[PDB]
Amino acid sequence: GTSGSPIVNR
Amino acid sequence: AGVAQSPRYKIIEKRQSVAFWCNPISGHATLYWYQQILGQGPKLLIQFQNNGVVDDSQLPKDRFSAERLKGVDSTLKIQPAKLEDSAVYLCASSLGQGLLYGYTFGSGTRLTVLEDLNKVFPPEVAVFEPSEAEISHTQKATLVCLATGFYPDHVELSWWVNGKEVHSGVCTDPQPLKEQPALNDSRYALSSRLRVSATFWQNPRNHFRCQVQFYGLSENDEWTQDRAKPVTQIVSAEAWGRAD
Amino acid sequence: QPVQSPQAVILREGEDAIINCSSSKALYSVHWYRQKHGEAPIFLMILLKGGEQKGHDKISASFNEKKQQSSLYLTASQLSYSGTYFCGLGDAGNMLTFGGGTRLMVKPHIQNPDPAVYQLRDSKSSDKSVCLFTDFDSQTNVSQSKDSDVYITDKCVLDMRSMDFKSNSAVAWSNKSDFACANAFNNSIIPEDTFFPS
Amino acid sequence: IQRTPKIQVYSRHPAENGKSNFLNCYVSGFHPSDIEVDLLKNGERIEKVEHSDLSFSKDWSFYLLYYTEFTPTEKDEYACRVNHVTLSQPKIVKWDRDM
Amino acid sequence: GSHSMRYFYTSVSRPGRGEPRFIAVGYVDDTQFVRFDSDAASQRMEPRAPWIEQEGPEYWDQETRNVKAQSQTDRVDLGTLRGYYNQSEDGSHTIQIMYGCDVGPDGRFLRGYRQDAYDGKDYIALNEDLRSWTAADMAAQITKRKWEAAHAAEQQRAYLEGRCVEWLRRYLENGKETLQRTDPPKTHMTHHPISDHEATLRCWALGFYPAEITLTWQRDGEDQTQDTELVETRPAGDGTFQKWAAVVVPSGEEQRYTCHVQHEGLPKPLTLRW
Repeated sequence: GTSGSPIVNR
Repeated sequence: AGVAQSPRYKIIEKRQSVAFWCNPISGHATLYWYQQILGQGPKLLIQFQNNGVVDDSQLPKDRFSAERLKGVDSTLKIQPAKLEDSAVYLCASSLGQGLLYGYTFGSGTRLTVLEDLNKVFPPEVAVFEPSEAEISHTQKATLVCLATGFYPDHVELSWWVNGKEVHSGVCTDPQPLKEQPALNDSRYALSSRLRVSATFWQNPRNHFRCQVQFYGLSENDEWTQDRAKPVTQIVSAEAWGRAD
Repeated sequence: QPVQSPQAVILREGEDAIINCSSSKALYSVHWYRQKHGEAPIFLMILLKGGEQKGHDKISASFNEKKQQSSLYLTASQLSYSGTYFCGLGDAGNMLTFGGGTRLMVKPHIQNPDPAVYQLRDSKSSDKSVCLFTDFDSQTNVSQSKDSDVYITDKCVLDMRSMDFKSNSAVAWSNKSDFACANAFNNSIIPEDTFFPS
Repeated sequence: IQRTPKIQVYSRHPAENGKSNFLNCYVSGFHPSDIEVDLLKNGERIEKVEHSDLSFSKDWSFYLLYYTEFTPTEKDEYACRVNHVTLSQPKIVKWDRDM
Repeated sequence: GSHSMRYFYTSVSRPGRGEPRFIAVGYVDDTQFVRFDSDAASQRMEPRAPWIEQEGPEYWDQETRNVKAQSQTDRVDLGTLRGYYNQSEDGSHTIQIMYGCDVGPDGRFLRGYRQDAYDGKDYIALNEDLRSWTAADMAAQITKRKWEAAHAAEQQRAYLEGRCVEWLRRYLENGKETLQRTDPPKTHMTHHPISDHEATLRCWALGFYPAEITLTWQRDGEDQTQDTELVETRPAGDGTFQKWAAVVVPSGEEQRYTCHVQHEGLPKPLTLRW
């Protein structure tokens, strides 16, 4: 199961 | 700065188009569009991660569409609008996804889809001076405001004392009542009371103004009625302090 | 998707209120929002596995990973606590799914109650004057006019602050010639301490 | 900086003449991801070639597996034609039944 | 023995050819189970291993959400890094993300991983503590500070130590027959004379799982580094792997050389001799 948190701009 | 949303209110006719704008918190990667029918829980429509779509499953693709082309501000369109679409269109923003991040909602766009524009009416605002039986028995004096015969429920009632807005000793009805309770398209009525000391009302150099901000039609809406177009306007009622 | 309970609650100022939110599947994050008269939902707290027990001003909240439930604790309720609270739910990406909601009503405690009806003077351009029923106890409920040509508003609460005076009030008016005070509000549960002038 | 692909032409099972099998071309250790890989039967491009989903190693270098169903014959000569930015001309690696 | 779940994401910009391409791949040790391609018609997280196909619509819905979100973040991140490194619009660039967790035979958490690379070189990495980042340059330092403000490490730790291991333990149960089998290598030796005085000895290991193998060449006890040639473990294409190791020996000295084969599925370490 993939990560959904954190998905923030780098 | 906060989440910006234009317009605050919008009246549209059954089968016409509508557009809602939203500017998220500067920097925030995620943007959400929620539809809140009446007082119920907001229902998700679309999610945006930067310039593109994460989930559009909840969007009725038949009428609804939303874009966020440069990944900043977003626009939600309804074409054509159905009566069912009368709701508050909430826009949320977050830095990204997200488990520690809470949403920041904008004020929303209150939409009312109508069967006919001729049903739109502005309010008639009248202020009411306190009773002399009240100043004698009770130590205080209360002024009653009454906005009548408006359609739809797109009013903001505010009290103004000496050019300053008042929130203390102020109480506006949470829900407006129908003048003809049977009809769903019935014109509304709403009251708000302002209570002050009996001495305050006795002083003649004190102004008591009741401001009602009505959200109606635009210059671009076609009007053919004998009465003037019920445009977005402020309708006031005022009374000066009396020692009488 | 999350089950918010109860749907509505009415309580006196200073009473405790406990509102909970349940999930069928395992939790990620539980969001809690407050909403007023056509206002934007204002974010309160966010709970997850890190913790679990959070708070906003005088309200506290719980997150029970095992029970798949979260609760909002409103101890010693203030008049400012009304009205609608929303439980929102996780998602692996934090995509929120709101609960049904909870309409909270905080009725004030009136120290010196003396029910009285008054006739307010017209400012200038009006056919008939308005009637006002005020300073009644939060237990007494105002009834709507069974006659469609008379309009009676629901009970509303004032907060004077520069006196620490709080009072309940209801407005009534009619264009009808056969309309006067005392007979206007007589339909509702009227007490014995009521004042009717003549 | 860019990395040159490492090529491997081999069969799934030990090659037996006139018996159905699979011909592989494992391309690894390359950067960028953009690669052209063709499998050949007697100098001619095979069209029924399938490739693996793009993945990468610990050192970030890419790897792919191109493959086709084939029947090895003594007369037939099978090879792999890999083209990259690190290669001026397409590199041909011949299949050897003992490598 | 030990198991791991890895996720590999690739983003390649294409100047004047359209928007960048995102490729996502999921693995349970050496077996691929999921796939995502931004250029594919489906625009959905697709199954690749049989044992993952049993997952409901809600599973594929969340997995598509997360990858679409990362896909979208990278599209912006490619131009942002192009900014930091002062590079023109004309030129293809790559962003690679590698993340996952390790568990032991007991199925207990071992390590969490999160690494990022720009143009095949290290950009930002989450340290073993899962509390801090390691920036490889002044550009990656800009990201570090942004991710420090965003509380990324704390959120990364929550997943890598929590849901990652829960999902991996779940995959091991559902795919028991294929993921937890230890297929030993079918070993054999070949002799190829390259000269009259020189010969090539090759040691093969075939149809083995996992891909972790050891092929060592020896001569009268000692190890052989000089004239020892090894190919990297290659996929057979049917879930198994292949590998060979060769050594050029002087003709007649073939019985002096031995090949030691080491594998998880092999009960005792095999020794092969010509």
